[PDB]
Amino acid sequence: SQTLLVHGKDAQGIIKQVLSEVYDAVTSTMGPNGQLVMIKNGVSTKTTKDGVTVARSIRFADEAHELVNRVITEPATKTDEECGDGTTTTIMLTHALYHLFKDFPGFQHHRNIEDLVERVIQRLESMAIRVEVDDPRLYQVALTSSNQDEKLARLVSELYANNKGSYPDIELKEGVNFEDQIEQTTGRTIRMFYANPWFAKGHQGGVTELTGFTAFVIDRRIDKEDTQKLIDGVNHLVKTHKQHLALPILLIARSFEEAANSTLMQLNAAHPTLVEDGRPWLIPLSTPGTSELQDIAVMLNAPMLSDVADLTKLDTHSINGQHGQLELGGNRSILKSTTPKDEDRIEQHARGIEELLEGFSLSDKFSVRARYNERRIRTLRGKLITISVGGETYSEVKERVDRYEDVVKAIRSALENGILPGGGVSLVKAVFGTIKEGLEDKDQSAEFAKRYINSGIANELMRLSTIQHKLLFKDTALYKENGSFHFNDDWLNTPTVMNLATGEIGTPEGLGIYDTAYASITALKGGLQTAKILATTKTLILGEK
Amino acid sequence: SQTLLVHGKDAQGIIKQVLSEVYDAVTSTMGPNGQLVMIKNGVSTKTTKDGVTVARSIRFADEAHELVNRVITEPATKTDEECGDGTTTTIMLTHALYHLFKDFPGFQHHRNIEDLVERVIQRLESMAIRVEVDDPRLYQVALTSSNQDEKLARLVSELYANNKGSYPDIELKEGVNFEDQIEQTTGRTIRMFYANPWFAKGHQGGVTELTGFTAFVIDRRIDKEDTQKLIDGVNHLVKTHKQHLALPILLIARSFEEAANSTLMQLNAAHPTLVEDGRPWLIPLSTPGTSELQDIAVMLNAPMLSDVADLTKLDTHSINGQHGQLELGGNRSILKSTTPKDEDRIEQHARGIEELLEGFSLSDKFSVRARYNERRIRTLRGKLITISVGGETYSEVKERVDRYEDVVKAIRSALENGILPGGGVSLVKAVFGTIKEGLEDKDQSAEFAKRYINSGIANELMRLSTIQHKLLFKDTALYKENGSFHFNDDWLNTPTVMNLATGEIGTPEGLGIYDTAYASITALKGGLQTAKILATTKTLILGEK
Amino acid sequence: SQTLLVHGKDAQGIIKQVLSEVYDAVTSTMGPNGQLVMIKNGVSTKTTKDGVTVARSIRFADEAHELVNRVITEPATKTDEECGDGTTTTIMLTHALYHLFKDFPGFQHHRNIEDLVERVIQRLESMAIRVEVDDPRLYQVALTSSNQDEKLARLVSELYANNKGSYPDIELKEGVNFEDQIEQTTGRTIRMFYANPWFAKGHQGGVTELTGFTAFVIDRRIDKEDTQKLIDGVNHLVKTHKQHLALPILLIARSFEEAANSTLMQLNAAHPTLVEDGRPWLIPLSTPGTSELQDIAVMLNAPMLSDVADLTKLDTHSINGQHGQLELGGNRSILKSTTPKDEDRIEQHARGIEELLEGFSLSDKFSVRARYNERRIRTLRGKLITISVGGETYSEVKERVDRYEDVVKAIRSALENGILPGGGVSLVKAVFGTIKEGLEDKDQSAEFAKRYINSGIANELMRLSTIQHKLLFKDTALYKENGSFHFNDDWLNTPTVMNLATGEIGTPEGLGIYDTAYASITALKGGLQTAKILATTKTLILGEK
Ligand SMILES: Nc1ncnc2c1ncn2[C@@H]1O[C@H](COP(=O)(O)OP(=O)(O)OP(=O)(O)O)[C@@H](O)[C@H]1O
Ligand SMILES: Nc1ncnc2c1ncn2[C@@H]1O[C@H](COP(=O)(O)OP(=O)(O)OP(=O)(O)O)[C@@H](O)[C@H]1O
Ligand SMILES: Nc1ncnc2c1ncn2[C@@H]1O[C@H](COP(=O)(O)OP(=O)(O)OP(=O)(O)O)[C@@H](O)[C@H]1O
Ligand SMILES: [Mg+2]
Ligand SMILES: [Mg+2]
Ligand SMILES: [Mg+2]
Repeated sequence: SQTLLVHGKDAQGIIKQVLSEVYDAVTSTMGPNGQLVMIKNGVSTKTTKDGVTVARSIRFADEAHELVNRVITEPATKTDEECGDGTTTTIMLTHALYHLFKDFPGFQHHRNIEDLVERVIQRLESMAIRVEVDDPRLYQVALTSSNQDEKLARLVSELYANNKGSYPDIELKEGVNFEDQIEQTTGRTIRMFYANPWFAKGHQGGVTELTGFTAFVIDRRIDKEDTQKLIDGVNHLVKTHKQHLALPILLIARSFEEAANSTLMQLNAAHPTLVEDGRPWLIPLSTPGTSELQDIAVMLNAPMLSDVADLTKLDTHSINGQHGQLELGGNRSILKSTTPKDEDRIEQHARGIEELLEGFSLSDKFSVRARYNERRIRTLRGKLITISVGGETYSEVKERVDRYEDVVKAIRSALENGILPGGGVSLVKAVFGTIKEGLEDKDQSAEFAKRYINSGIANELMRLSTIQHKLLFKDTALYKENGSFHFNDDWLNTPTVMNLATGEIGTPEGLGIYDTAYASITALKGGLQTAKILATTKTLILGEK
Repeated sequence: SQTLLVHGKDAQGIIKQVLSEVYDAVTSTMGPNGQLVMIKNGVSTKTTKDGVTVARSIRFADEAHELVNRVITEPATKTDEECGDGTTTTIMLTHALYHLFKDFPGFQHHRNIEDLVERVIQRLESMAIRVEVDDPRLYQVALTSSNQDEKLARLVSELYANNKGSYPDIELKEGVNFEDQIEQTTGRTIRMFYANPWFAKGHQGGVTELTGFTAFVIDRRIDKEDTQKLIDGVNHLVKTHKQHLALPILLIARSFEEAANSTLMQLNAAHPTLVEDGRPWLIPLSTPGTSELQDIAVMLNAPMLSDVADLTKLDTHSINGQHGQLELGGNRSILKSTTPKDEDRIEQHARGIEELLEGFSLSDKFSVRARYNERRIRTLRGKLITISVGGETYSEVKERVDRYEDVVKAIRSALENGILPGGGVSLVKAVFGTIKEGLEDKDQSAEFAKRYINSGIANELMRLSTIQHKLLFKDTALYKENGSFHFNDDWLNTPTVMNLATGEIGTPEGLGIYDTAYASITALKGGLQTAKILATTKTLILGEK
Repeated sequence: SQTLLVHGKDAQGIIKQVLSEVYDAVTSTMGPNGQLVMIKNGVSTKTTKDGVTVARSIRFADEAHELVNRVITEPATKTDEECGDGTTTTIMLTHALYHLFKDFPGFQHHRNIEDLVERVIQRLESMAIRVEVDDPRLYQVALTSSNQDEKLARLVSELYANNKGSYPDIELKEGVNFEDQIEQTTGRTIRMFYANPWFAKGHQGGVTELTGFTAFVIDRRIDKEDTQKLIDGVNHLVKTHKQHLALPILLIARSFEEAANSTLMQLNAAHPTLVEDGRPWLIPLSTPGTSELQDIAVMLNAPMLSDVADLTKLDTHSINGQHGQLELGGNRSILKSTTPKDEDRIEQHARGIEELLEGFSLSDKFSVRARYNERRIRTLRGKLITISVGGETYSEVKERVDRYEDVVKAIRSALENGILPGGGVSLVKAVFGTIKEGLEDKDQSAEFAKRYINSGIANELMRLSTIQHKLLFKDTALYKENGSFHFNDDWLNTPTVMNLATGEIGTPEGLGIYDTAYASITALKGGLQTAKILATTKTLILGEK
C-alpha cells in the first residue's frame, strides 16, 4: 500500500511483467516434451506438467501484479472447465497477440487487428474436420489429449465406437483395484431429484426404484403462494381420473420450497389406501434454460405446464401414465427401461434439436447457445456408463481419474464441433491462408492490402502463427537443419511436424496428432480478447473501499 | 499523522496533485475508444470502462489526499445517481475550470468567471432540443448512452414509443434466460408500505390484494403520544359511519412507531365481526416533500388530514370508500384497477402540477424543486413494466442490468428536460455564442469587453470548451490533417466530429450522436462549483477530535 | 516471500544446491564405516548412522529449498517402508543420474539415457539370485542388513530355516529382560477385527476366543442403506437353517457404519435363547484390493457374496459352519486350530496365487501388483511368532527393535524377489554388461553405437556405476595401491571388495556381503525417475492460494 492508483507507463510495465512471467512458466510445460513445475501446498509437493494446474496456482506477491494475473489466468482456466485440454495454447496467443497490439498503436490499427484475427478464426471454424465415432482419428485425438496413453485412448474411443448410434454419458469413481473396471447400463442420466428426503422409500433420501409412474412437468418455482392450487390439482387427479393412472405421481418442477413440501407430505397421508409397502404415491422433484424441462417432459410422456392451476384442467388426452422403469435419487434420477414406442417419441424430438443446429451459422455453431442444445441431445440420446478407475497407489488412482476426464471432455467436443491437425500447424495454415484469400481476391485486394499488408500487420501476424510450432520443435531434430525453418509453399501443402513420443517426422495427419476444434478456436478467440484488454488498459486501482 | 493542519502552498499543491491524478484516470475512460481500468476488490478483478465505477472506486493513501478526492468524486458520482450517463464530463470541467480560476487570481476576477460561465449555462439551457417519445432521436440518445447497444437502445425507445401518452415506470430483475423478457402491467407504483408485518393476509408481511378499501391520509408521525386519538377516531368511524364504508380502512401516514402499531392490533381484535378471511380491516401504512402524501390522497380519493384528532369530525362528504383494486406490499403498494371516474380526478391533479412547470423560470426548470415535481407526475400518470434482463453468464446479466439502468435514466431525463448535439460540440457553440452575444450587443459591449475580453478570460474559456472535442478526437483521422484543428466560423455553423464506433466523419446531428441536456448542463454547473471550491481552499484539517 | 515464481537458471541452481547438500549428508552414513549425523528433537539428541533416519529428518530454511528436498527425500523414505535397508543407495544414484542428464542435454539424449538405464535395470532383474530358506546366504544378507549383528542375524535366519515350509509372520514387542525371548504359535494373523466393542465377550472390546463358528464374507460397505436386508438375511438364517449351524455367526465385511452396528445389536437381543454365557451370537467384522476378503473367505470356508440381499437365497451347499478355533480381537483376529481337511483347501488356493506369479513378466515380478499378491500368500500360509526384544536400557531395547524390523523386512524381500552380490559390484557388472551386450550383438551394433557409445553416454554411465564402490572403499586398503582402481576384465570375472567389519579382501560372494535384489533394483528405478524429475524441472511455485 505505497500507491493505490497506478496510471500509464507504470501500469503497462506491470502488465507486461506479469504476462511475460506467466508466459515463461506455463508454456514450458507444453507438449509431451514440456518441462516440469513444482508447486507448494502446505507440507507436500504437487510436481506437474499439466498447464491448467500451473496456470491456476501461480500467485504473485504484489496486489497490483496479482490483479493482472487474474485477468490472464481466469480465461485459460475457463477453457478447460468447458472444453478439455487447451489452456496453455490460450495463454501463448494472449502473449503473442498482446505483443502485436503494442507493435501497432493508434486505435484504427487496433480495430484492423481485431478484424483480421476474427477472419482467421472463421478459417479455423471452416477447417474443422467433422468426424464420426467409427473413425480411427478419435483414438488419435484421445492419444494426443492423454499425453500418449496407449491404454486409455484405446478404451474411450473403443467405448464410443462400440456404441455406434447413441452418445455415451461417462462418469468416474475412485477404484479399489490395479485394473480398471466398467459398468455399462442402458440408462439415461436425467437432471431431476428429490425435493425433500421424506419422499424416498424408507423416508430418508434413499434410491427409490419404480416400475410405473405418471409424470407432470411444471415450469414455475413453488413456494408459500402455490399451496392452495396443489391441493386443488392433486385431489382432482386422484378423485376424477383414477382409472387411467399408474402410481406414483411425479411432480417435476424448477424448485420446491419448504412450505410446499410440507403440504405435499400431508396429501400422501390423506389417501393411505394407495400407499403400497411404505412408498409415498406423490413426489415433488427439483432441477437447478427452460428447455431442459421440456426434454424431461418428452422423456416421460408428461405434459408441459406453465401454471400450477393447470393441473385441474386435464383429461385422458393429456394424462398418460407410463409403465416403464425409473430410479429416483438424491443427486439425480435415472431412466432405464424405455419401450420402443417411447424411444420413437424421443428420437423425433432429438432430430428437431439437430435440425436447429444444421441451419445455424458457422460462428454460431461454436457459441454457448449451440453447445447448450448439444447438451440436451446427449441427455436424451445417451447411455450411462460408470468406470471405476484403478492404479497402484491412491494418488495414481486420483491422478488417472483426471486424465480420464480430460479425454472424455475432448472426444465429446471433438465429434461435436470438429478436429484439426495438431502441432501448431492448423494455426499457420489458417493465418497464411486468410492473408492469401483477400489478397488474391481482386474485388477487395485494393483495401485489404491498404489495412493489413501495406501497414505490415499481415506479416507480423504470420510470424506469430509460427510461435506454437517453434515452441514445440525448436531444439529438436526438425529444426537442426537449415538454421531456423523455411515456411514456404512446399510446407503449406504437406506440413511436416515431429511426433515427440516416437521421434519420427511427417505430417500431423500421418503421425496421428490432432487437436480438438473447440480448443484451438476458443484459445484464439479468448487469446484476442485478453490480449486486447491487457494492451488497452492504462490504469490499476488497488483500493478496497 | 506528521502534520494535521495544512495551509497555503502545501494545501493547493495537494489539491492540484489529487485533481490532476483523478482527471487522468477517469478521462482515459471517455467515449467508446476510451482505455480501461482494472479494479481490485479482495480476490477478484472488475475491469471496466464506466467512468462512474472508476470515479467511485479511486482511493488515496494519504488522508489529506483522500480528503480532496472525496470533494472531487462525490459531485460526479452524484450526477449519475439522479441523471444517468454524465459523470466523466463533470470531472473534466472540474479540472478545466480549476485551471481557469488559478490562471486568473484576485476575487474580482473570480466573481467575473462565475458570471460568464453562468451565462454559458443559460446558453446551454436554451439550446435544449425538446423531444417527443415519437422522435427517432430518442434511439440516438439511448444508442449513445449505451456505448452502441443495437439491441438495447432499440428496445427501450420502442417501449417508450409504444406507450405514447403515459410515461413508463421501469424496474429491473436478474433474469434466468439468454433472452430478455418483458412484463407489462397497467399499474402505478405507490410509495406506501406496511408499518408492521402483522397487518398483511396470513399475519406475516405478505402481499395483500384487495378489491375495495377506504383510505385516510395523515400528515404527522405517529408514536406513543397519539394512542388516545386513534381509539377516538377508529371507534367513531365504525360505530357512526359504517353504512358508507368498504373494508379495509387504510391509515396512511409518515411514520408508525412500535407503540401505535400495538394499539391498532388490539382495535382489529376489538371488532371480530368485520374480519373477512383473516385480512385485518385496519392497516397503518408508512412512507420514507409532504406533497407525495397529497398524491397518495388524490389517487385513493382520501381526504388530506393534518392532525390525528380530525378523524372524529368527518361526514359522508369527506369520507369516500373506493371499490377499485389495490395490492399492499412490504417494499411498496401498487394500484391496478382504476375506474374512469378516478382517472378524471388524477389527470386533473397531474395537469395542475404541469401548470407550475410551464411557468417556471429557465434556470428553475433544471433545479431539484423541478425534478421532484416531475417525479410526482410519473408516480401519478405512469404504467409499470418489469424487465428481467438476461445474458450468457451471471456477471453479464448484472453488467447488462446496469447498462439498462443507465439508458433508462438517460431517456427519461432526455425527453424530460432536453437533448443536445454531442461529441463535445454543444459546449464550444455555447461559449463561442455567449462571447459573441455580449460582444455584438451594442448596449453592454462597453463593459462586457472590460470584464471578459479585455482581461483575457473569454479567450481562456474559448480554449477550454475545446477540451472534450480534443480528448475524444485527438490521435484520430479528424485531427491528423492540418496540425491541430481550426475552430472557425465554417466549423461553428456545421460542426464536424467522428463517430468512434463506425469511423466516418460528419455532424453530431447527421451521425446521430446526442448527449442528454440535463447531463451536460449539470456537468458544467457541478464543474464550476467544485472548481471554485478547490481553487478557493487554503486550509486542510485532518484531526479526528 | 521476496519472489514466489522462480524460473530457469534460478530454479535449476536451487535443485542442484539441495541435491548436493542432501547427497553429502546421507551418503556419509553409508556402510559400517559411515560417519555420524546428530539430529535435534526439542530437548534431546538422537545421534545416528541409519540413512533413512538422516534423510527423513533433513530440513531446509527457505520454502523453495524444502520444496525440492521433499522431492529428493520422499522416494528413498518410501523404499524402506516397503523394502527394508535401501535408502542411501536411492539418493546416491538420484545424484549420479541427475549429473548424467545435465552432461547430455537436448531431449533426444534424455530419451536415450532412459532407455539405456532401463536395459541396465533388466540385467539386474535377471541377475537376481533366487534363494530357499535352507540357504546359508540368508544369514549373509541379514548380517549385511544389520551392520554386522552376529546375535540377531543368526536368530532370524534360524527362525526362517527351522520353519522350512511355512513362511513365518513376525511381530515385535519391547521386552523386559537383557536376553531375547520368542513365542511360537501355530496361528495365522487375519485382517478382520471388531466393528463395535459391544460384540466381544464382556461387551467392551475384549479378546473373544471361540471353538466353533459360521462365517459369511460380504463385499459392500454397510451403512444406513442396508438395515432392511440384514434383518431379512439374519432371521432367514436362524429360522430356516438352524440345524446345520455352529454359533457364533460372523458377518465379515468391508465396513460397518454406526447405523448398521446398532441394528445387529438388536438382532442378538431378538433371539436370547442362543446367548451362551453372555457371548453375542452375531458379530460384524471390518477390514481397512478386494482379493484379501477372498482369502478370509477361503480360510474360514465362508461363501463370497457381492450384495447384502444374497444372504436370503442360501443353502447347505453354500453354508458350512466350521468347528475349528478362532480368536476375535480389536486390532486383528487370529486362527489357530485348522483341520488337515481345511489346510488342503488353503494350500490349493495358495498354489493358485503362486501359479499367477510363475507366469508374470520379469519386470512385473518386481511390481506392487506382484508384492501385494505375495502379501496374500504369507497371510494364508504363515505361522505367527512374537519376539520380545531386550537390551541394557529402554533406549537400546527400542533401538534394537528397529534393527530387528529392518532384518525381517530384508529377509522377507530377499527370498521373495532375489539376492545380488553387494559392495557396489552388481551395479558395475550390470552396466558394463549391458554396454557389451548390445555392442557385441551384430544385429543392432550399428545404432547402439550411434546412440550411446559414440555420443559418450556409455562411458559416463559406466563411470557412474563405480560411485558406490568408490564411496565404500576409496580411502581404504583396496584403493591405496595403483593410484585409483582398474576395473578391467580380470576384475569383472572375480570382483574384489573389502569387508569393512573385518578388514580382509575378497569377493562379495566369498566374504558374504549380499544386498537384497528388491533394494538395489528399486534404488536404481527410483534414482532414474527422481533424477529425470529434478533435471527436467524449470519452474518453482511457492504460492499458498
Ligand atoms: N506427440 C506430439 N507431437 C507433437 N505435438 C504434440 C504431441 N502431442 C501434443 N502435441 C501438441 O501440443 C499442444 C498441446 O499441448 P498441451 O496439451 O501440453 O497443452 P494444452 O492442450 O494447450 O492445455 P492443457 O494443459 O489443458 O492440456 C497441441 O498444439 C498439440 O498439437
Ligand atoms: N459514437 C460516438 N462518437 C463520438 N462521441 C461519442 C460517441 N459515443 C459517446 N460519445 C461522447 O462521449 C461522451 C460521453 O462519455 P461517457 O459516456 O464515456 O462518460 P459520461 O457520460 O461523462 O459518464 P458515464 O461514465 O456515467 O457514462 C459524450 O461527450 C459523447 O458525445
Ligand atoms: N561388511 C561390508 N563390507 C562392504 N560393504 C558392505 C558391508 N556391509 C554393507 N556393505 C555395503 O554397504 C551398502 C549399504 O549401505 P547402507 O545400509 O548404509 O545403505 P542403505 O541400505 O541404502 O541405507 P539404509 O540401510 O538406511 O536403508 C551396500 O552396498 C552394501 O554392499
Ligand atoms: Mg492435459
Ligand atoms: Mg454509462
Ligand atoms: Mg539398516
